[PDB]
This record gives sequence, C-alpha cells and structure tokens, in this order.
Amino acid sequence: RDPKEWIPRPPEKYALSGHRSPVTRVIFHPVFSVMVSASEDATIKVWDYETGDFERTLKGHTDSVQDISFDHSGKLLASCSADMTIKLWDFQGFECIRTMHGHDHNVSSVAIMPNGDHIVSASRDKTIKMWEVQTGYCVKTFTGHREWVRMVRPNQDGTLIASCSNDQTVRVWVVATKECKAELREHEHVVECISWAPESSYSSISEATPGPFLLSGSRDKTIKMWDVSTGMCLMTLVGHDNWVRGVLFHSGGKFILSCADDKTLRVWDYKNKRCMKTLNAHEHFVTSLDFHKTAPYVVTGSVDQTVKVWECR
Amino acid sequence: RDPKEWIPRPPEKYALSGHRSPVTRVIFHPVFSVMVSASEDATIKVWDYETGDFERTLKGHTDSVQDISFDHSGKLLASCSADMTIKLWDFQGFECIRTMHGHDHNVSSVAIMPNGDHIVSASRDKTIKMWEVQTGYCVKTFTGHREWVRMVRPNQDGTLIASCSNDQTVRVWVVATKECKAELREHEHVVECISWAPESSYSSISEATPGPFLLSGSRDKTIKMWDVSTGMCLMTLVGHDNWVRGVLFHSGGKFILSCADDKTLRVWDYKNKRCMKTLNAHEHFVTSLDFHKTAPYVVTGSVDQTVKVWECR
Amino acid sequence: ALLKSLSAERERWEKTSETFKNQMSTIAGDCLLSAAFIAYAGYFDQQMRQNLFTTWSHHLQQANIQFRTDIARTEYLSNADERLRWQASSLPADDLCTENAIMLKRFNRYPLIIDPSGQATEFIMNEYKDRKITRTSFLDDAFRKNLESALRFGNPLLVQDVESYDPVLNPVLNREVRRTGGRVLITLGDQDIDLSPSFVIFLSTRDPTVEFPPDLCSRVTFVNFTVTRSSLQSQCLNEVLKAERPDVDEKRSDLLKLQGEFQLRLRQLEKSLLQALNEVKGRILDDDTIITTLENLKREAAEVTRKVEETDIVMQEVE
Amino acid sequence: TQDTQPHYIYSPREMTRWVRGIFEALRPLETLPVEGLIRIWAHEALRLFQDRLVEDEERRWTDENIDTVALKHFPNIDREKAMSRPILYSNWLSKDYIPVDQEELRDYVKARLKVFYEEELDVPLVLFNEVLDHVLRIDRIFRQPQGHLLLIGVSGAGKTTLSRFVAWMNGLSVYQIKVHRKYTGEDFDEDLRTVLRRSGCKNEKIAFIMDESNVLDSGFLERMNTLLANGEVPGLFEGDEYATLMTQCKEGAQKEGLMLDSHEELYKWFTSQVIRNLHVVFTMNPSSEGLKDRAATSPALFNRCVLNWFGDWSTEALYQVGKEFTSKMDLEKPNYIVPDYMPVVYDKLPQPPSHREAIVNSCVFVHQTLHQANARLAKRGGRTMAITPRHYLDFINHYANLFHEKRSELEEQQMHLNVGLRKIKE
Ligand SMILES: Nc1ncnc2c1ncn2[C@@H]1O[C@H](COP(=O)(O)OP(=O)(O)O)[C@@H](O)[C@H]1O
Repeated sequence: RDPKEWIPRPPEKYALSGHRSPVTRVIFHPVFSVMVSASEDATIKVWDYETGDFERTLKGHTDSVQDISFDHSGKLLASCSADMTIKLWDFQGFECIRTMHGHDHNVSSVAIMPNGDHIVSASRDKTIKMWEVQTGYCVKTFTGHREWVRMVRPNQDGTLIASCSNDQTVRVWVVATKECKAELREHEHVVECISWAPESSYSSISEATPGPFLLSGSRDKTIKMWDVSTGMCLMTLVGHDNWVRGVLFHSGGKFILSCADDKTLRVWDYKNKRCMKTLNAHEHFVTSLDFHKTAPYVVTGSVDQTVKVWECR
Repeated sequence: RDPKEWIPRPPEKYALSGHRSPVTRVIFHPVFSVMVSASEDATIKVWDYETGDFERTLKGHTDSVQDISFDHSGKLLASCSADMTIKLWDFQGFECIRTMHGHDHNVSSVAIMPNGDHIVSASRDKTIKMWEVQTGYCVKTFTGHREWVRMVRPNQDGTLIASCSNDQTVRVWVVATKECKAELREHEHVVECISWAPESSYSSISEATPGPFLLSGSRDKTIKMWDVSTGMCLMTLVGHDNWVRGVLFHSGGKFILSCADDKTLRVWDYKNKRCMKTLNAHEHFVTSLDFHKTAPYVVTGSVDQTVKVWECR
Repeated sequence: ALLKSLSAERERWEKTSETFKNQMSTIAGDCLLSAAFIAYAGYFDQQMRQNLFTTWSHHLQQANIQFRTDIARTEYLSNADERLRWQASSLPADDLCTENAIMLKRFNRYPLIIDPSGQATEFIMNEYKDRKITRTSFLDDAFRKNLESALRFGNPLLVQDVESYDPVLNPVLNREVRRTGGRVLITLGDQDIDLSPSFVIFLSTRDPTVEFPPDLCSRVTFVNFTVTRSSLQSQCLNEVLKAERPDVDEKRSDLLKLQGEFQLRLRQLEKSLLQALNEVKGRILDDDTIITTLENLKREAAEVTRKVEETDIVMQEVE
Repeated sequence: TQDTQPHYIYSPREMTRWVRGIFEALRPLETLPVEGLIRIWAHEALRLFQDRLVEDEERRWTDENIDTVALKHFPNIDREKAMSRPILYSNWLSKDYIPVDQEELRDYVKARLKVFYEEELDVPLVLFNEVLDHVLRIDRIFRQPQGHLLLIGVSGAGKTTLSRFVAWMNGLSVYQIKVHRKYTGEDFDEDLRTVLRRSGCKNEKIAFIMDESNVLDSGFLERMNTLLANGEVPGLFEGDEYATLMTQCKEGAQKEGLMLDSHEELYKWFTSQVIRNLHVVFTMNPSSEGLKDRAATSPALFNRCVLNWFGDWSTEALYQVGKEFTSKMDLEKPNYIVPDYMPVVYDKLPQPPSHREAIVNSCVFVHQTLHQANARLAKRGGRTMAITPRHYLDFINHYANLFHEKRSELEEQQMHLNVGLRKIKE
C-alpha cells in the first residue's frame, strides 16, 4: 500500500531476545537490510530484521553504551558510552577504529551530521565537543549548557544543531557561529528526546497552522512541536499517562510515533489531536523506537532485555 | 518505440542497491514484472523494475549464488550456489520447493529448457549433469571437458546445449545423441560467456555475412559469433578494454548487447564491423546483463553491490 | 562484615581501575616488542635474544613510544595455568624453555624444534597427549601414508629427522589451500587431501649444527632448545640434593607442588568472587548467595594465611 | 662490466629488443606525440637496462642517465610530461599498450587478486610499487613468444606467487615438477615429456615454474639448457615414446588444420609449437658463487632468459606492507610528542610522523637490526640462518594477533571490575 498510512499492527512481527541488560538505543541501516542494537552490558548486537537471525556482537566497550549513530554512507558506526569515550566502528571489517577522550563525565548522545566529517557529543559535563573522523581530535567546543545534556541531534541540512538538557529548556545552536540562536524557558520538566522534521513534513506543518520545525518530548506530561522562525510552541500533544521516552516522525511526513513509560505505542495526528490506535508493546518501560524510511518496519527498544520488530500495514 | 531500435541511454532510471556482496547475475521475469538478482552473499533479492523499488529477499543458500534461470511460464526459479546445491523456487508462494545435490564442486550455472521438465547445470567438476525437475534426480552426466566449466546454455528447442570452460574451448552438446556435435577452439584466453541466436536474427547474420549460430565471449577482450554446423567462426568483435563477462542479442535480432570488466556497457551493430555506442555502466566491474523481450529495459549487475536499470530509447 | 571483608578487594580494584588508563597506552609498544621476540628470536641463544630485545627497547625509547619495562617478556605472554601445565608436562623451569613453549603455543608458521637434549620431544608428546599425536620420521618408509592419515583425520604430527627434508610438505607448510566453499582442500603429491582445521605439524632436530636451505628457513619457525647457565645450575643443584639430602629434596618438591596448588586455588578464589559478585542481578544486601560468597572468601583468606608457613619452610630449605 | 657482476653483459641483442619493444608499442597506437615517443623509449630503456641490476646506486645512475640523455638529444621538450616517477605501461586496463598510473593499476590488481583468491590460491597479498612493477615485468615477458624468466631474489619474497598470479591472469597454465626424495633424472625426463606433450600437441600455454632447489643433478640443467636454447630436447623421445609423440603430433596438426606427413616436418611443427607455447620461469637465491656457477653451467639461463633481480624487499617496501597490514588496528595517540633525536630508518618519512607512522618505522627498524645482528653473528664465527620477508610478515601478523588479544582481555577485565565496583557502591 501507500507509505502514508504505515502504522504497526498487533501482534509484533519478531521478538528478538539475547540481551543480558536493558537496551538503550535502536537504529536501522540506510542501505543494508540489517539493524544494530545498543544495550547496557557494553555490547552492540546486530540483528537481521527481515529474518530475525543473530548475526554477531560488537564488544569493545567497558561500560554501558548510551547512544549509537550512523552516517549517510552507511560505513562508519558511532557509539557513546559511560566510559568517558566514544568509539568508531567500520561495517566492512567490524573492528574498532579510534578511541577518543575529552569528556570527564558520562556521554549520553552521539550523532554524525550527513557530511561525514565530524561528530557531536552530548555529555554530563555541561558541554558538547566537536570531534573529527579521519583524525580523532577536538577542534571546536560548545559551551553554554548548565545542566546534564540529554540528547543532541543535527538538522538534515547540517547548518543547525539542536540539544536538549535537563534544565527545562531545549537550546538550539549554530554549528558555524557558535551561538544559541533560540533559547526558550517554557518546559516544566526535563526534556528527553528530539527529532527533526523532514522535507515532506515541512509542508504538512506549514499547512497545519518556511521552516525548519522541531519536536521535543519532555517529562512534563506534554509533548510539543517547536518552531525556529518564531521561537514559540506551536502545539502541545497530551494524552500519555507516564514519562515519555522516545518519539519520531514518519517517512511520509504526516504521522507521529511515540512511546512512553505506560507501555504504550500511541500514534496521533495534528488535524484532530486524538489517538486512533494505542498499542501495548512490552512488560517493562520503553526506551527507543525506529521507523524505516523505505521499509514498513517499526522496532521497539525497551529495558526489559528484549527488542521487538513490528510490521506496518 | 520500435523494438528494432531499442537502445539504452544515459543515465539509469533507478539505482537499486541493498546487497551485502557483489551481484553476479540479473534476469527478467517473462510474465509478471520482476527483476531478480543473484549475489555473493547467498541472497537472491527480488526487485520491481517498473517503479524501481525493493520487493522481497529470498535467502535459501549458505554460500554465494552464481546463476539463476526461469522456465517457459516464469513460475519456477532455479539457483546455484558455491555450497554444491541447486535450489528450485516458485513464485506463487516465494517458497523453496526442492534442493538438488550431487555435484562434486562449485556449481557454476543452471538453465531450464523451454519444455520445462529438465534442468542442466555446469560446475567446477568438469561435468554437466542432466537433472530432471519432477523428482530431483540426475538422469545422466555429460563429460568431456578438461577444466572448470563457466556456464552452460541450451538452444530454443532444447536439443543442443553449449558450454564454455577454462580450457579455451566451447563445446556444443546434443541432448539427443548425448555427444559433442562440433567443438571449436579459437579464443586464446578463458571463455566466460555464451549465447544463442534468436528466432528472428538468422536473416540478419546471413545479410551481415541456416545456422545454428552460437555466441561466445572470452577474457581476451573479444566476442566471436560461431556457426555450430560448419564448426568455424564467422568473425571476431573487438573493442572491450578488459574481460568480457556477458553477451546477449536484441529483440529485433540486429544488435549485440555485451558488458565487460572495463566498467562499460557496449551495444554493437555487426553489419559495419564497428562499435556504435559505449555506455558507462558502473564504477566497478560489470558482471552480467539481461534484456527484456517485451519492454525497453536493461538490467546490469556489478561488483559494487548495485543493480542499475536502463531504459532503451 | 561483608564490607570489611570486601575492602581488601576494593582497595586494589580501584587502583587497577586507575592504572587501566595508563595500561591502555603501553599496549602498542609492549605488543610490538612481544611480537618481534616471538617471531624473530627463535634460533638465537639467550645472550643474542637479550641483545635483540635490548636493541628494540632502546629504539622504542628513542622513538617516544611508551612500553611496559617492568614486566617479563615471558610473563606477559604466558598464563599461570598454562605455565603449570607445561611444568607438569616435563618442561624445564627456565625462562628460555618457557619462551620456547610460548612460541610453540603461539606459532604462526609451523615450528622446527632443535632439541639436542631431547626435552622438547617428550614435552610435545606429553602436551599433545589428549589429541592422538603420532611420531614419524622423514626417513621412515611409512611417512607419506602417516602424513595422509594425519591430514585427513586432523591429528597432530611430529616429524623427526628434518635434516633429510622431504619436499612434499611445501604446500602444507606454505598453506597453499583451496577453499571448496566451506570445505578445505589441499593438494599433496598426486592426491587431493581434505585438510582438517585441527591439524598441526612439528619438525624436530637432534643436531644444533645443521645448515638449512633458505626456502625451509623461510617456511618454518625455528625453536632452539639450548642449555643456559641458570638451567644447568638448577638441574645440578636438584641432582645434588637428590643424591645427598633426599629428605630435604623430597620435602622441597612437595612444598613446591603445594605452593603451586595454593596459588592456583587463590586465583580460583579471585575469579569465582569476581564472577559471582558480577552477576548478582539485584541488591547484594537481600540474598544468601552473597553469604555463600562471604564464606568462600573467609575460607580462602584462611588458606592464604596458612600459605605463609609454607613460604617460611621453603625459605629455610632454600637458604 | 662483467667483473662487477657476471650477468652484466651488454650486446646489440639489447638494441634489437629495444627496437622491437618500441615497435609493438607503436604498432596499434596510431596517434602519438614526441613526448609519448620519448616516454616509451625511456620505459623500454628502463626495462632492458635496469632489471638485471643489483644495487640501488646503479639503478639511480641508470635513471639519471635516461633523463640526461633524453634531455641532451631532445631539446625544447616537456621533461615533466615525457618522464615522471611511475613510467609504468600496461595492457590490462585497455586493449592497447598504453601508459597507466599507479592508483588505477593498484585498484585493478586488488580486484583481480580478489577474483584470484577464490580460484587457485587463497593466501592474502599486500600491494606495493615493487609488486606492481614486478607483475608488469612478468606479464611483459609472458606475452612475447619464447618468453623465459630468471627471477633472482631471496626465498619467501613472493617470486613464484607473483609468477602464478600473472600466469593465471594471462591464461597460462602453471606446472611444477613436485620434487621429493629419490627423484631422479628419469622422473625429470618423464615430467619434461609430459609438459612438452601438453605444450606442443595439445596447444596450451604452460608456465613451467621451477626452482633452483628442484635441481638435483647436472642432467636437469643440461635438459633445461637444451630446451631453453632450441625448444627441443634431442634424445628425450626414444623408443615407443617417439612413435606415440609422432601419432599425437599428427593428430594435433589434423586438429589445428595443417596437413602434415612424414616425420621431419611434423617434428619441426612440434618444435615450433613448443617454442610458441612453453614458458620457463627459473627462480633461485642470489649468490656470489652460485650465480657464476649457473652462468658457466647453463649459458641459456643468461642468454635466452630475461633476468629480473627481485632481491630482498627494500625499506620502502617493508614500510608500505607494514602500514597496509597495520591499518585496520587502532594505533593513533593524539597526545604524541615527536622526539627531537628522530631515529628514522625509512627515507621520505612524513615529518612530523604520527604514532602509527612511528611504530611502522620501528617495525622496519626491527627487521633491519635483525639483519645487522645476523651479519654480526656470522662474522663472529658461529653458524647463521637466513632471514626472509616471510619473517617480517609473520612478525606483523603476530603484532595484529597480540594487539587484538591483549586489548580484548584488558577491556573484558575492566568491564568486569567496573560492574563489580558499581554493585559494591550499591
Ligand atoms: N606482496 C606480498 N604481500 C603479502 N604476502 C606476500 C607477498 N609476497 C609474498 N607473500 C607471502 O610470502 C609467501 C612466499 O611464498 P613463495 O612465493 O613460495 O616463496 P618464494 O618467493 O621463495 O617462491 C607467500 O605464501 C605469501 O603468503
């Protein structure tokens, strides 16, 4: 069918087990029909979502890995952990590349903007470091956060960088001028996860009420979508009964997928602002989700030592 | 336009990727619009060339699948991989039906005659085994080569089969008399690819200079047209800069399609002895090609793990 | 009580955690020296081995590459358990034969042992006893059939009399291997023989003064079992004790064995305690398996306390 | 001259080879400028006047002489366009013998080696400029008729592997005599008659690879001398084997279409087929006495054979193979302080060198100091054992294995300790 209405349906497609510890972050590969998972036992396991078979494990970390990230080329792997380091992995040899240092606190987020030249790193040390790929040296350094930086995500064009911390704000920055172009104090609690609106979602958000747009999910019982042109909250999504943990956009740029601590996978809409399908996912709290850009697969990552894949119809 | 003047044009319509390993062979489906590719990772991926999107993945082998072929109806698929196995598949359910064992070494290619009740296969054990599709049994075994046989291929009525091997010979075998009809040796290096004259080209070759006519391409950067009856070559076509891996006719019976390891796709007219177009296919070696009987589409697998679709204009 | 018992482990665990950051930086240089020694210093005697190691260490110091200079080049490669197993299987206790056993265990090209004393032959026979090893010679008539049997069956083989080298082993030693999909196939003479993965071959020599052609010198690894001053001194001292003071010698042997067993059991304590406290899967204050670990820890504290009197009596015997 | 080395003989045969090399380089090319003419003149000059040399000083003298002679006899010319560093020519990337560049040549050779590993030899190979030059030289010799090779180099340098790769890619069929104990002249003659039957009657290309260690008698070298010089061995086929050879040769002539009768013209055609089809590659180790002995006992090996002096791997070769093998492992320290003494053993080292550059230079130094220690031990009076690039490859593989093993053990123990301390903190 058309990919504009791809919602996961009960029950799950594949129930993948084999993790000793809670699973932190799950992502899909751009070109290969394979996917990796990051857990709290200092391992990065890789699974084939098409057939549900275990491929191999990636053990080079000495502490729990928090976040992982790919690039557009699909050859370099990013991974940040609590061992004050981030590690690069290549997908042709499946081996360590560079061990990097420079953060004296736990690093909770890692990403690579699509140029494939440098890495962002959000850590507890109230700063974000700019580290390189081909060398592995610090060149630039973000400064201005005064609490634990939770999640960092670069915009699709790469000229804008967004970070959310625990001080009830989501301060976005500029990669070149080193300046926070829009800071606002409206959240009531800690903001957890952020995501970026694609080109397809740009026109949808424009006609809902130009761009770019931003979305943040926070512990204040509210999920809200941000705007950088006005620096104001455009709408607020309410209806989850617990702590929100993961949220993401759809491939067609019209739907929304979110997960919270009430064991729910609640899909919503902006035209009507009510949930047409609330689906139970796990027995314990839910951490992260991922939806494939070109495939109808939703993967659920949770702290229950089990990762599940769901099929979209 | 006219299938007489179907010629591919740059650039490609779609750049289909997703294989974890080099692509060996690509063929077209006769009835329903499917382009199915074989690779070095035991994955026979099914693609749709009409809209250029991924369709399904069929994993039945344990080692690199080499060549695939169809029947007269297109509902049966056969494949051969380095694990000494031939596998017969269907398209009404996309399910493996019967595995086929008995060869000593790597099976190199398989082919099904248009009657559909028998399948031939050439391997590294210097033999061609005459199988049957009904009960998965070997009727008998052809013998008489000296080295590894590259691929085998039958004629239109299924009574003459030809095969190319590493011993610089191309032997035609009679399915009726079980004996080699006219073995000819003229290529200086290893012959790799062969093809047969279509039903609507005998007059074209006769005017350029009955039959039957047999093509043969080798690694000495040459392509030769051979007449099976007279046991002598017609002429040698030069022009490739590296090893020739595939040769194929045209729907109009007037053109020759051939791809080589010189990272180009070349389409030639044999009337005036010369090459008429040199199409830059990939950034790596081109392994195979196939030509649609009723559509202006050409698919070319390669080593860089991409399958490209060209429109014949 | 639990915390008072476990502070003795915490006080060193935190120290090793701090040391790990520095130990990450010496890995490259230390492994460079170890690999150079294990692939290069085989044929040479003790003085030349030490000269080569000193030259490499001086170059690494001059090139500002940090290497762990307070470790033994054999203690870095050998574990205590495998050292105990080698000493049980008739290996001499000196560093030279320990390095030779290290090279025999960690070989890449198939080794060529040179043991005029005959110690390495019996060491290999005792070590590869579980796997069915077979002795043969290049001059033996039943050599090709035995080699075919070993290659087919995946059984270790020791070939004596390498002075009369039989050159059919060139594909085996060069590892010219054709991969039949998942199968492994190698040519040998006039037949194609299935090469099992669990197949090793050792070439033996009973004469130090043998000149080898450079092709064999390239194809095999030399493991020279020479005689050193410390080894001969220890052997003669042990023989003098056996002849003159038999009670002292036998109780020294018994106490050495007991000390080895005690150190083995202490290492077993450390491994068991670390793996048990690693997999508590909950609060340690709310379980009885933690009390079992405490009982194990106190019993092994008692035995590591009782090891001291064995150390004292060993000290009086050695003086 | 001949007193420096016994194989340093020069003759108008080399001028004839030079002229014909330029001839088939200009035969199908049909559009070339004077820059290209000078370039092919220089390339054939290098291939004919530099392969047999032993010392890098002599090789540098030859390169300087080519540059200065071309400059002197060709004024107002583009020196940079005419002569450059690689000066490589190949016919693999195109049907015509055209110049190629090192990067595309290396990519093509790596892809061809990936194809080649599956078919004959599944042993990995590392690419560098000497390997590229050697495979081009062996291909150039294999293309021409009656092309015989004499590769001079230390054992374990890869001579027969490069020859096998070139022979496989050129359609040659590799043949080795498979020597063992009790291998006599009768067995050698049986092997020679089998390979001669395959090369003449069956009309197939054969790269008759053989080694100095495979020579067990003077009859071996006498037969090789006669076969290299004449393309025939009189007295090899006697008795019923002569009749069998005549029947097979008549069958082969019938198969290839030529009408032959009697025995004289049949044997002459068989000799022509052996000349056109059988290639002999002879590999030995360099020696002051052995080279002179082979020059005395087999003039065909120094007259009818093209001599290539591989020698030992250079420091540049050792540096590149070490860098390529140690590229998949993490070796970079950002806080690395370059020492001011700068102990360098490979010239043209990047300045300032990084950590991996420094330790690969250290590996090259380790090989060099083993060379020096072996020389000192030999000079003292004790017996010595020759050192090979196989030892360097073994050392770099052991470096990789030990690095991975120690890193894995350290990370596992650190992770166990960290979880233990976290639980005791809880
Ligand atoms: N360029 C290279 N890169 C990597 N390995 C090589 C190279 N050349 C040779 N080797 C290794 O060295 C060995 C040389 O074997 P061989 O050619 O039989 O020795 P020789 O050169 O004495 O004939 C091969 O097994 C191969 O693995």
